[PDB]
Order: sequence, then C-alpha cells, then structure tokens
Amino acid sequence: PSYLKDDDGRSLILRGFNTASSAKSAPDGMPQFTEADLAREYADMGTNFVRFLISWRSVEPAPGVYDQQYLDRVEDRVGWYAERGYKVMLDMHQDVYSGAITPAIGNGAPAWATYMDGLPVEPQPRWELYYIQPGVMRAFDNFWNTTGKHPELVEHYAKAWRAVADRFADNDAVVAYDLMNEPFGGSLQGPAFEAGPLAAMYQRTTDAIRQVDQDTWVCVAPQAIGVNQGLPSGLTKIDDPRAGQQRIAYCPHLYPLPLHEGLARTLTDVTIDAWRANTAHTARVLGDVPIILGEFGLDTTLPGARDYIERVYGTAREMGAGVSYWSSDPGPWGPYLPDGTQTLLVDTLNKPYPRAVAGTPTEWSSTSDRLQLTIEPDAAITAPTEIYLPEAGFPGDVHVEGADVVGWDRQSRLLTVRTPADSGNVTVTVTPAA
Ligand SMILES: OC[C@@H]1[C@@H](O[C@@H]2O[C@H](CO)[C@@H](O)[C@H](O)[C@H]2O)[C@H](O)[C@@H](O)c2nccn21
Ligand code: NA
Ligand code: NA
Repeated sequence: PSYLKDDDGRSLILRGFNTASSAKSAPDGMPQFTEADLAREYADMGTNFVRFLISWRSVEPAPGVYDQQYLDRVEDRVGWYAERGYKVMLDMHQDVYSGAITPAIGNGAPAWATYMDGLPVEPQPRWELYYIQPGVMRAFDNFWNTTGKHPELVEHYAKAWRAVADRFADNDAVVAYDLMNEPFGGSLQGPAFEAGPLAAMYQRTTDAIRQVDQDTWVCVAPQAIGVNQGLPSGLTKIDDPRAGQQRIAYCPHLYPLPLHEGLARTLTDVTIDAWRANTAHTARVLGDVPIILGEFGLDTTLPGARDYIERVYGTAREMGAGVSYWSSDPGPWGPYLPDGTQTLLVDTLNKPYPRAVAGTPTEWSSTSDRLQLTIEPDAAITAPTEIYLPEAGFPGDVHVEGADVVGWDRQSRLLTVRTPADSGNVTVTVTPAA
C-alpha cells in the first residue's frame, strides 16, 4: 500500500470521524461541534484525522461569489484540529443534491445551482429513495450536463473548489480535499457515469485546485450506489498536473447491504472481501494511490456491531488505509449518545496505533497494552516515528524494543521513537513499563 505523507515525509495512518452531519442544515454551515467536543474526542480516542464537512451552498451562495466569512469559520474549526495535531480532509458534502429539492431532505448545492425543471419530488419512506425522484434525477442530470442545458455547473463547482483550496493551500493541518461526497449519476449509472462526466469533473476540479494549491492530496470517490455495497467501480485515472509525484488518493465508502449475526453476518463478511478487492483494483487504476475509507458506520447497539467494526479496522490496517467513521454526531452510531454517554465505539476505537511513521509501515498490530510495528526504512526522514498510546493500557512509562525512545508525552499520549535506516526493515515493540 501507499500512504499520504506529512511535510517531514512520514507515512500517515489516519484515524478519526466525519464531523458532522449537523453541518448540513446549519444556516452558517458549521457543525454542532465545539472545541470542548474535540478535546473530549482526543482524550477518549486519540484520533488524528477528521473528514470535515463543508458545502457548496456555503462556499458559493451566489454564482461566482464566494463567502470568505464562511471560509473564516471553516478555518477557525481547522485551527482547533491543528492545535491537537490532527490532519484534516475537507469534504464537499452533499446528499440528494441539495436542500432545495423540496420546499430539508437533501443538502449540498446552492438553490441557484438546483434545476429540477418542475419535476416532482414526492415524500419517500427513506432519505436514500429521494435520489430516484424525477426532480432529483433531473437536478443531477442538469449538474452533469447530461441534459445539455447546464455546462456551467461543473465549471462553477471546480472554481468553488479553487476558492476553498486558495484559502487552505498554506494550512499545515489540511492534507486532503474530498471532491464530492457519494457522486450520483442520475440517469447515468456505472462506467458510463464514472468514466464519463464524473472523471471529467474530477479532472477539471483537480486542474482548478492546482492553480492555487500544489501539495494537498486530491481525493476522488467512485459512485456510491453499488460500489458502497461491494460492486466494482469504473472510475478512471485522474491526471495530477503538480510537478513531481502524483497526489491523488481514493476515498470510497463501505456500507454492506445487510446492515451482524447468522446469514447477515456471512453476507457482510463477503461484502468486505469484495469491497477490499475492488478498492485495491481502483487504487491501482488511479496510479497505485493511497486509500482512505471516507465513511463506514452502523448502530453500535446492534448485536455483532463490535465484531464488524473491528473487522473493518483490521481490513483498513492491512490495506494501509485511513479511516473516517460516520460519524461524530450524537446517537447510537456515534461515539457518544446525546447526553454525552459513551457508546461501544469509544473502547473499540481507543487502541494504540502509529500516527506518522518514519518509513513505510509494512505491518503492525495492537492490543490495549501492546503495539508492534515493522518499518521499511527511509534514510531521508529525520522526524521520529509518532505513536498513540492510551492511558488505560499504558498508565506510566513505556518499554520499547527495536527503537530508541525520543520522547514520551503522557499528557498528549504521543510516544516518539527513532530507528536505524541502514539495517533493513525494523520491528518496534511497545509495552508498558513493569
Ligand atoms: O446514512 C448515513 C450516512 C449519511 O448521513 C446521513 O445523511 C442523511 C441525509 O443527509 C441524514 O438525514 C442522516 O441524519 C445522516 O446520518 C451520509 O451523508 C452519506 O454519505 C451515507 N452513505 C451511507 C451512509 N451514509
Ligand atoms: Na434553482
Ligand atoms: Na496543507
């Protein structure tokens, strides 16, 4: 596997949340999420990544006019993450195109960009079913210019991304731009969509972003319907005009149809197998790119939930993939119920992991009181390997074999170690002091 790298050249293992669905409907475009909430997340789980929801409606409230005050608010939030050592992926999020699909249900595009052409959008028993209503299908068909009537929409979209990238190009905490949440092709589905207008939009948007930001990873998703459930993607390679090596990453989601016992469990397990094979294939097509699992999640109160969650994280680890769990929002899917009570997720996610490795991590494992990591060395890297250790399992000092301890910060929970680069692959083993 391939990895995103920090400015020190260290390979990043990214663990965090989507933050947050509450931003979708907020007049000011911000999530119901405070700096204190982030402090809690970090204290409880030691996360180092966020998929932070932004929106086209908030960036470009009128055609060609970008809201710099909205971008100020996003920058403020990114600052909270920066202060606690997080890396940020900005997600241009939509579901069912826009809030403008009914006089609420959807989110994303501004009203001026929403052309349903008077076609109906009748109430449906599940939010996902709004995708196939005539007005929503038309809204997307117009956006992709399948209708031939709105070539301007993708152009506006690309330049709205350019505006965001112009603001965040020199932001040390931002590592990735996730160009579109769950692309939906309307009347176009499969390879016709993904290799056609979807790829074309990604290319135009990448090109626009690269007018103002040369180093942030541009993250592209397959179409969500089908691919979320373990079907292959027909997405094609996107060219990165930046000088030097490509910085494109692949950011699919994982949502098995059964969702965890009986035949449902078997179906979900083979879904993971299928999803892994397809994800690896498309990551190769795109240029042997890094993978970020941009969303997965479920109601943690379902029997078998922990086993599913642990299997997904094991699979991500084996694939060298980042993970942003859906989502930090209050409720049984998330780490906290509305009153602040921890769900099963906190203890499940709160495990040691390498955050930033001085070399390629070839394999690693962890339990509550042990971490082992093997590193393919890189003599050019001078920064130490940086590792999270939860206080539950590591209440005092550390015992490290295979590396020299550089620092052990018992407050931030960050262990830093140093390994040789001229001795082949190095295995580091971390256990609690006796
Ligand atoms: O349904 C859970 C999530 C979904 O959030 C869901 O979006 C819906 C529509 O905005 C909201 O009503 C829900 O409150 C929210 O949890 C993600 O926006 C989407 O990318 C996805 N794909 C699969 C699952 N999910
Ligand atoms: Na409109
Ligand atoms: Na950056």
